[PDB]
Amino acid sequence: GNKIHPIGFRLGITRDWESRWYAGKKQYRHLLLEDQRIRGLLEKELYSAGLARVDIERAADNVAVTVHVAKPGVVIGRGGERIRVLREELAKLTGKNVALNVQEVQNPNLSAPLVAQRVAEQIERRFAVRRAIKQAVQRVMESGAKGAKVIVSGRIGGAEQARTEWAAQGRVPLHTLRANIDYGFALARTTYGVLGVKAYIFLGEV
RNA sequence: GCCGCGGUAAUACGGAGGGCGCGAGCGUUACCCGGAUUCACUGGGCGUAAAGGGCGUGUAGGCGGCCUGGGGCGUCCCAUGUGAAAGACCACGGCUCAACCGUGGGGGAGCGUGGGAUACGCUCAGGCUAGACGGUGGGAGAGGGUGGUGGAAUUCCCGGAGUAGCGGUGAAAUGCGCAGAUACCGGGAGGAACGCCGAUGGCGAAGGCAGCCACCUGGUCCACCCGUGACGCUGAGGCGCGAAAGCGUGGGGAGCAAACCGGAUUAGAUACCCGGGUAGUCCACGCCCUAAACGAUGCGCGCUAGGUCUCUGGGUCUCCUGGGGGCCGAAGCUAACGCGUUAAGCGCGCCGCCUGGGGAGUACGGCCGCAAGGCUGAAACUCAAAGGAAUUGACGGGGGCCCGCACAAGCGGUGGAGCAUGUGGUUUAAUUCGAAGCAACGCGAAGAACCUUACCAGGCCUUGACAUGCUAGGGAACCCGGGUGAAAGCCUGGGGUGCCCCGCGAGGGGAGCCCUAGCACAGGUGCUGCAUGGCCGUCGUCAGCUCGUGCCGUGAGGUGUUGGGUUAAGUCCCGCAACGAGCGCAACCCCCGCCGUUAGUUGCCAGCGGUUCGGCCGGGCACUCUAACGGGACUGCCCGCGAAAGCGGGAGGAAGGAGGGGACGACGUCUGGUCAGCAUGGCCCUUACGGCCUGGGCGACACACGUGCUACAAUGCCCACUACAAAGCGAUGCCACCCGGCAACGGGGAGCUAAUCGCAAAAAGGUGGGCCCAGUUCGGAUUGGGGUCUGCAACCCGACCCCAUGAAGCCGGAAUCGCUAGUAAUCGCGGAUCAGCCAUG
Ligand SMILES: [Mg+2]
Ligand SMILES: [Mg+2]
Ligand SMILES: [Mg+2]
Ligand SMILES: [Mg+2]
Ligand SMILES: [Mg+2]
Ligand SMILES: [Mg+2]
Ligand SMILES: [Mg+2]
Ligand SMILES: [Mg+2]
Ligand SMILES: [Mg+2]
Ligand SMILES: [Mg+2]
Ligand SMILES: [Mg+2]
Ligand SMILES: [Mg+2]
Ligand SMILES: [Mg+2]
Ligand SMILES: [Mg+2]
Ligand SMILES: [Mg+2]
Ligand SMILES: [Mg+2]
Ligand SMILES: [Mg+2]
Ligand SMILES: [Mg+2]
Ligand SMILES: [Mg+2]
Ligand SMILES: [Mg+2]
Ligand SMILES: [Mg+2]
Ligand SMILES: [Mg+2]
Ligand SMILES: [Mg+2]
Ligand SMILES: [Mg+2]
Ligand SMILES: [Mg+2]
Ligand SMILES: [Mg+2]
Ligand SMILES: [Mg+2]
Ligand SMILES: [Mg+2]
Repeated sequence: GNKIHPIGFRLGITRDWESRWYAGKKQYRHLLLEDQRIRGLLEKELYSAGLARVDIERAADNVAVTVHVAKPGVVIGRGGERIRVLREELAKLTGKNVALNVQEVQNPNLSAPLVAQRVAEQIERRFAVRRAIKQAVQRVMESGAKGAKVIVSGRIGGAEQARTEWAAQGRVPLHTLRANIDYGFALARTTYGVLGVKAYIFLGEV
């Protein structure tokens, strides 16, 4: 057990807060809680799309919600009827009355959370783990970026023994509180147990 | 069949499905050949894996230089006879094919006879000298045997001199000394070995061999080319030689020393250590014959780079030529290590020997011995190995280097006591569960009176305290009373249905919902963290772990990452078949150090006038502070050591060589922790391992330990007065101020959503004074009694106030802990959880 979360270790600099807004004292908790709820819905729904991150800004009964996807068309929908149900379904949950934006992902092949879920899926589809991995890695590696690295839990293949798979190219400096490394964790339910998927992606500098 | 497969995911057991193979057959068992170059003629081996005979002498035998000529045995060639048939090969043919059978055809090694060749081998004769042996002359030598002399030292005896201890050991003791030892001087007897030279050397067939001297004797090397003329190399059997030990007869016996006698160490010592002591070690003759008898490498001969050191002879002599010993190395060899003209290379001759480990060098037979034993030397059985060299790593009571409060130096403490808190044991109806060496034990639990709580008893509910959905039925939302009850819950009573569609309307249908019943199912802190994610601990904040390309190597891998130096560091320098790069190290980030800019409802007579002199008001942002940005140390500067890095010192400076401290914890280790945070695979429970409730339990003890607090006192303790802080906290809260009460605190009550109100006095400190060394104005436990507050409730189990009681305790056994600075020690204040609170954490 080691290696702090590269994100939170960088929250001060090269990386920000998924929920930026103020309050406190007697609202925070209630308000904060409110966030887990949305993120709750957006995640169980906009999956097949590529939920990458969920920014949530606030200014008193006026939330933001800016879902990050790779295939925004799925979030949107036919002509945009589904961004009507979600946007509306979100209210039946929070009467705060908020909007909902959707920013496409510039080559999801560079979004940790995605580079992982990608892998995740493959695993659940019973795909050689060692490959999906080496595969994903090269992808990132091959789509710009100066460094990538994917890690997969144990039971790789339903092995009776809890193993670990590696693979990783370029530079990936988790200690350099400046590097600006994207992180992401994909869980992998499976007939033989649960497998965790970690993906780091290193982009430029500042 | 070999390797193995099965201990709760088995492609290796059993069945199913499927699939491959082969098909009137397919498997099996046994035996022969093959694979097996694993008896090797074709086609192997012996330095370390199994394998060189301990050495020599030499018999049978095998092998044999150069030239010419006879034979022409081998050998080769031609002819021919034989080589029946069947089978085999081939062509053709018959039974519808084939199998099977018929016809014809081919070849055959060997052997007989005839003829031919004559290179090579055999034989014969003749001749030579390049092998070998002899001769001439020279050299070195611990080669051997015989006799004899020499000095040192040791022990024993005699004399002198001289004491009280000597000797011995990790310490000791036995032992020896006042019948005087040891230690010193002199003299005498005896045995054994033989210093320095001496060596990395010599000689010998091996074993083995060193004081010197003489004598008898072996071998050997060189120079000369003088003599013989192939006379040669090997060598089964035989014979002889053969360390030490042991054996026989006899002598000798100084020292040493099996056995044995005591001493000591040890849990026990028939052992390592110590003091004695026999065989023995010694010599003679006789016997034994083994050995890591090792170069672990048979003998001889020819051939294939060098260099370097060394012994010995010749030499036109620090150069070349011969013999011997070592080192390093060409080609080559080798599994590698390594070997390499002192080959483990290239070749030829001959000899010995191996053919998996264990059983066995054992059993039996035989030969040999005085005996101990020796040489020759199996199998049954059994196991899949035994094994060799080298690579990585780990480990060592191995070594060099080197870090960390790791040790030491030092300060305070723990182990003693009272208490607090955790843990074990005891125990209990239950005292829920986990954590266990460091890396469990005030740890999860930043808060157990109920709740929490998962345990225990008792009462009680079952689609349930929770999620989506189905079938039949009544009524449906929901709100308010009553009875039994500890509560839960069970039983039960009355207000009250609208919502959409169709219908004059009664009324019917139908959506969200409630309830009985059946169902899918909830739920489970119920096992498994050796099925897992997740997160954490830990070696380690240690300085390391790797990758690419190239190079080395059959290969595993090595090289770079080692080496010298430097560093907090695989940090940096220089070197180097490596050149780089990644993860880590560093830097980036935060807080504290000086400074500036920005901003002043913080702050100040600092500058000014008014004052209820409390900066209160005017006013001003200077200073303080506030919080943002930014500057600033880089060994940059000077001296000096160094190749360089880097190191010592100095200067300016708030700050110096990473300015202090954070945050940050590599590839990996441990089947490390957690299925009780959460997640999830499998197993298990579903009138119950589900759920509610009250009460109890998680809080007991006569015990032990851990982590703590408070002390045992006057470098103190009590009272009065009075001074300086930081960091946090506060609406369903912090509470100034007054009165009340000794007080806890109650009642009234202002300000504050808070740099500019409150929690707050900070305490140690300072000032006056008291106590006066005593269990004492030290210590506060325990207990009695009263009382306040929180909370529905404080018996089991709260905190607090007041009086009374005032205990253990006079500084802690073995052992053990933290800390290198603003740290340790010491003194308070704050917060999280939290009604309150056992926080001395
Ligand atoms: Mg054969
Ligand atoms: Mg062989
Ligand atoms: Mg001849
Ligand atoms: Mg003939
Ligand atoms: Mg015939
Ligand atoms: Mg002749
Ligand atoms: Mg002689
Ligand atoms: Mg001979
Ligand atoms: Mg003898
Ligand atoms: Mg004798
Ligand atoms: Mg004697
Ligand atoms: Mg051998
Ligand atoms: Mg000469
Ligand atoms: Mg020589
Ligand atoms: Mg060599
Ligand atoms: Mg070579
Ligand atoms: Mg023997
Ligand atoms: Mg016998
Ligand atoms: Mg051996
Ligand atoms: Mg070995
Ligand atoms: Mg230190
Ligand atoms: Mg010490
Ligand atoms: Mg104690
Ligand atoms: Mg330095
Ligand atoms: Mg370091
Ligand atoms: Mg760092
Ligand atoms: Mg375990
Ligand atoms: Mg407890």
